[PDB]
Amino acid sequence: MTEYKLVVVGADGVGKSALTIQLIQNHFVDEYDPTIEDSYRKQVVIDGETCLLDILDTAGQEEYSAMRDQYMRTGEGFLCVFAINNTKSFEDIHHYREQIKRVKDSEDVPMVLVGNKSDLPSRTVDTKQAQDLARSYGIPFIETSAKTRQGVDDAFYTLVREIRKH
Ligand SMILES: Nc1nc2c(ncn2[C@@H]2O[C@H](COP(=O)(O)OP(=O)(O)O)[C@@H](O)[C@H]2O)c(=O)[nH]1
Ligand SMILES: [Mg+2]
Repeated sequence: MTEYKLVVVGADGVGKSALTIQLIQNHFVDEYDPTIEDSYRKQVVIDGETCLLDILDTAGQEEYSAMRDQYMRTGEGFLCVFAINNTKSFEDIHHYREQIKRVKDSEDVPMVLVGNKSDLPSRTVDTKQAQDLARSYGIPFIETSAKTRQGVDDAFYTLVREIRKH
């Protein structure tokens, strides 16, 4: 049975754990320790292939743990998440994408740009800033809400599709 090794990256606070917990447990968690970094496993059928996702929900960025360095080096695809009401999280995407590029000595790494918290009012990052950035990197952009679950499956399934394509 095929396994897809996925890494969820992005600023503290943007919804990486909430998105992961939606996928795994189908509920929205309001507070999940922002310091917990761990891996989760989910068996799913995507385009008629029963597969296993092995997902690292990252937490303590730049404080090097041997589990993160390994998923960094061995991860096959990356969800790069910012929050649409957090300008700074969106500006930070560059740094994450740069860390991914450096570790893979490649600009062709399976990646999806995720704009989360779509359910929130008066976003500060316009859809157009997100589309232009994903167009520049050559990757899909998917808007999500961990709260309502909109886009959550589509983000992870599209990443799996990007791994296949690569
Ligand atoms: N309204 C709303 N809140 C969210 C969403 N995703 C996460 N959150 C909230 O934002 C906070 C940060 O989420 P969390 O998953 O801890 O962020 P992480 O540091 O990126 O793991 C938590 O209070 C979550 O309830 C979302 O899609 N919509
Ligand atoms: Mg977290």
